[PDB]
Amino acid sequence: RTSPTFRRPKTLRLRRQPKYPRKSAPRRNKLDHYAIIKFPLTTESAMKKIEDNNTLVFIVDVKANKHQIKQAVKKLYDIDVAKVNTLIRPDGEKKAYVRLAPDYDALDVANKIGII
Amino acid sequence: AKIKARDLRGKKKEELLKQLDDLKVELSQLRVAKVTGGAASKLSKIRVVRKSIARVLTVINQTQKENLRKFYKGKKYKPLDLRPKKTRAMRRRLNKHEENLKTKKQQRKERLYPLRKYAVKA
Amino acid sequence: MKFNPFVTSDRSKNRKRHFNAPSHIRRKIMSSPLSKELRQKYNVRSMPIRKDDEVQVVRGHYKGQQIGKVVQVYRKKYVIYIERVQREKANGTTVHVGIHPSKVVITRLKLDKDRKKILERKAKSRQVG
Amino acid sequence: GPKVQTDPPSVPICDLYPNGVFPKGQECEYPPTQDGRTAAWRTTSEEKKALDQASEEIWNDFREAAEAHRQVRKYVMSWIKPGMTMIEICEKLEDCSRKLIKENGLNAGLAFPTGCSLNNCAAHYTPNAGDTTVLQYDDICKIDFGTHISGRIIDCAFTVTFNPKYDTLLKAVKDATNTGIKCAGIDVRLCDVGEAIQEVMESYEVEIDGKTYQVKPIRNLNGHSIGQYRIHAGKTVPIVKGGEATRMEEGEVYAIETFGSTGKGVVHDDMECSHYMKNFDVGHVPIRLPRTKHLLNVINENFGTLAFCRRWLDRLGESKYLMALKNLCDLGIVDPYPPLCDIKGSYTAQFEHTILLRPTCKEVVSRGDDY
Amino acid sequence: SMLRLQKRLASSVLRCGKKKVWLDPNETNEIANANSRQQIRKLIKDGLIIRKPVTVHSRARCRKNTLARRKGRHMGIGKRKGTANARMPEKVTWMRRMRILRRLLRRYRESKKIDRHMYHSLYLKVKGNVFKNKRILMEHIHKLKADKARKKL
Amino acid sequence: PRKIEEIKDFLLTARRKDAKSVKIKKNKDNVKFKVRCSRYLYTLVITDKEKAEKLKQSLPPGLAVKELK
RNA sequence: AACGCAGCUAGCUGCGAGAAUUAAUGUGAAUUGCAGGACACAUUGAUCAUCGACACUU
RNA sequence: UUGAAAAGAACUUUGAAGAGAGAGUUCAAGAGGGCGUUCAAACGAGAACUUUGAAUUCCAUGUGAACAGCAGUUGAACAUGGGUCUCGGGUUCAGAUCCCCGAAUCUUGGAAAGCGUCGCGGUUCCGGCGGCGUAAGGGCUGGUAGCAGCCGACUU
Ligand SMILES: [Co+2]
Repeated sequence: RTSPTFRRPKTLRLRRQPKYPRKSAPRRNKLDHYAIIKFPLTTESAMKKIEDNNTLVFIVDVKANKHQIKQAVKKLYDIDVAKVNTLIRPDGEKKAYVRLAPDYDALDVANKIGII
Repeated sequence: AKIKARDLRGKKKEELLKQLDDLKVELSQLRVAKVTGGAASKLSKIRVVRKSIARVLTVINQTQKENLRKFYKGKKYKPLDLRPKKTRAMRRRLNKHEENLKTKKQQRKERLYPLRKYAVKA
Repeated sequence: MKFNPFVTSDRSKNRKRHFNAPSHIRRKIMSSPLSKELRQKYNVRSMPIRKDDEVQVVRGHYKGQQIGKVVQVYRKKYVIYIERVQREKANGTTVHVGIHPSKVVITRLKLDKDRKKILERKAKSRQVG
Repeated sequence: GPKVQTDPPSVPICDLYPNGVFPKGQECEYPPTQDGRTAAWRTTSEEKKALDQASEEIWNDFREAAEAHRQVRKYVMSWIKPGMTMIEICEKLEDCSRKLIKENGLNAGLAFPTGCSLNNCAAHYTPNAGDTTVLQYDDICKIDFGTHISGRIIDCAFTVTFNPKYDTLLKAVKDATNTGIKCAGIDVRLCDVGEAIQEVMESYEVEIDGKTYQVKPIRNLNGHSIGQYRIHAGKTVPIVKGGEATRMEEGEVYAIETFGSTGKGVVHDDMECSHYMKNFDVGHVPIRLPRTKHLLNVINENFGTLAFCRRWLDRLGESKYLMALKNLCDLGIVDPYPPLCDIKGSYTAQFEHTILLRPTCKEVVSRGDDY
Repeated sequence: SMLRLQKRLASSVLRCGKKKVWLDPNETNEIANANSRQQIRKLIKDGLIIRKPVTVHSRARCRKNTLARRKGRHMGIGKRKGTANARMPEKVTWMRRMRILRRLLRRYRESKKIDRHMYHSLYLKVKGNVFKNKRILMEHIHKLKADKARKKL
Repeated sequence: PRKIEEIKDFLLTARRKDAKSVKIKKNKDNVKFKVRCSRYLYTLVITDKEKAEKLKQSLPPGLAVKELK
């Protein structure tokens, strides 16, 4: 012993091998693509954003994030997305602004959805 | 035209998934019609579609639990959910076997001196 | 007199139970007497009223011997509407007048599989006694 | 010789009548009930006749429109058959009318889109694009269409049936319409006309499927008064009792409409809107948007104050216009007229005629052998 | 009939206040229709809305008085309200004198009009308040040089 | 931005794959060539008209040429 | 304790992203302020009661 | 705490309305919804007070019961809709170092943009195209008690 102090020795630690699973089955995912997007918006300030700077306006779930929103909109409508901007409205709702890629055009896509 | 639980009980797992998918897409379309001008007929369909979705999900969730009930029928250890609930105090009391055991000393007294039936004439 | 320990004769309890009853219970309360000719045929004094039964009114302003068809059974207000019992509103429009089921007599009855079974059940009870 | 019409109508009306004088209507005396006396001086030449002469030019346009309408309805009646889609029927009728009328912008054309309504539906239904509705044997159809010459409009409608069972209902509605036309007169209270129509109509009964219904009027619907370039001039003729006591006047044009229903007798809105019109009272409202101002330009340059439908806008070549139209309706410039329907399983019938009340007599311009 | 909105948009578009906007008195109905910035831009281009000129504040009177005061017209003994030190700080007067009389002495040294040894003596006397002006100093230097020349001869 | 000083260097940079377009501006006293690359904008200033016209012809094939003037 | 859920809906009441309710069993033609929609009613069922299967945000 | 039951007062007539006079239902309304600083103009039914010219309260539209210690054609009042996404230029009825374009982390940027003025089309549509312009107190440079020249505010 070259030091005047005594320190606790190191010992073998083992991993868990449970004999039964505490929960029978994994919980179902309750935030899927359909739940992400509540509906689209048709107000007077949303109709100026489609015909000028190629964007779509949506109402989404409060607990979603920009990454989840981009995947959901892509899968449902088979479109490309560049940027998402989000704000929480004063009444407690979340509004997302999505910008389409240059190849795509908002006007035809919006007509397919039924918005315009 | 009408979704009844009895019809869907014996169908295959994949077939149920497709029906759930189609119903969800119908609901999303109806929601778009609510924000714009909507026909009285269209608005009233929302409640029918919403109940149909719940009905299919009940069948899916119910079927999967009996599959797990059979798998653990004879195993000593079961998942916590699959065990009986009752009450917390009831789960702590002794089982039927333990409650009626007796010592060797008590058994001898019962054999030697059984109770009798008698009547006193008067 | 009433001798049952677990039945109440209180005025306030009976009135509360009558005004606040589930819809299935209100069907039993709304019953009407059967006509003399029908009574002999089926040996049944009374039957619960239904949407499509012929009826005659025996009390009130509209008392008569005409026969009408029931058109709507309103259980919330304990009333029924008949074909020609009606008065005119100020505009010139016509409105139906509610009649309590106890003041009408059934002349002809709707016949369905379930109704035939209720009629049979009532007939046996009397004969046993 | 005098131009004769071809089997499929194609000659314009003006060619068939080069001189200028078009066929006349059915002329009858005014109702003799005038509080105990008759004005038989109205038939003789007087200052009334002098005033009447001053309006012969106006009457000619109405007679021309009536002739075109009669020819179009005669053509339509021949080939109508079950199994065809309603879009084809509407397109054929519109093309035939467009050819016979010889439309010249706002000089001539169709006042409103043709309306074909089935069963419970009573008015204001025309198939939009993408509609797949086929006529059935057990169906009742109402065809309403109109034409105008220089702002003089004619509105008439009839009912077409196949199955014989609806005969009694059609007869009752036709009788009520005829009685209403008979009662109409100058300086007569509208309420009396409504009472007469209701009393005549209520004395009828029908049996369809073996259940016994009573023919009763539809209280919501009513007649109207016609003006130049304005289909509704602000007067309504009721078909029921209990109403205002406005009086008719000479030189006025009226449409007498009767609707019959074997149901409750009230109508609500059930389906997608298809008819739009521009508001005559409104002035200048700031639009504040690029595309809806193109919409309003097109509207002002093709239709004016006459009604239009979405099929017409599609034919003009416009697309993606729904939001602009909705904004216009919200601002109050344009007004949407939605379809009116009765309870499911009910049946309806509609007969309408346009009459001119002249200073000297009463002329039923739309009258023809057919009805 | 009320034009509150149209007098606020115009001021923003013209980058001015609401006291410099003129609205046509006889064209009120046409102006009332405008409701957006795009329409306001159209009416300014058409003459209906104009920007009024700035009010005039001329400096001509004070420029004349300054020219008179340059020759001392309004200075006097009855027109001064502050102390002499307040009007001109005596520290500034001293500082200017030192720089003027120290720059002159240096220049003479490069041109070899004076030697370093005499230069050091004059520098300390300037610090002692002996000399007041350039003229007073140069005269002393000329007088000193003459005395040295005569002594040799 | 960056300033190129020699004509040859302008050719080498333009060949680069990142280069997206060339814009030519014709001022009264000079002609400027500007190439838009990934990170920077490079400018060549030619002061004589005759040399500039020769240079324009031999611009790298496939780079979209936009004439601002 | 909080926040959500109705065709038109603030509060009270009921419920929990299956959100004024799903399944099962009794019963047996309604609910209702207005509209729409159902429903041989047993090629199985509107509505209410009960409740033992399933589900249950922070 | 209306009435047995809304059968809750159609229609005519005065007034801008609130309010009335006739009618109508009911056994009963002697039961009627808490009931057994100056001058002009405009808009408006109406101007001492609103607008123009001359001396969640935010933002639109609509109203005038109640409130704003006088009034109100007005409102922070009442009803219905909408709005918060490392530099330089655009853009809204209401948001921008956050949206769009462009550059990044003396000269290249840079005149192509911005700002003045003068014009040409157009009228709920063109957000469209051009021409010009930006008495005494001191310095500096070139060379016997120094001079040549320009300059330069203030003070006693
Ligand atoms: Co008509």
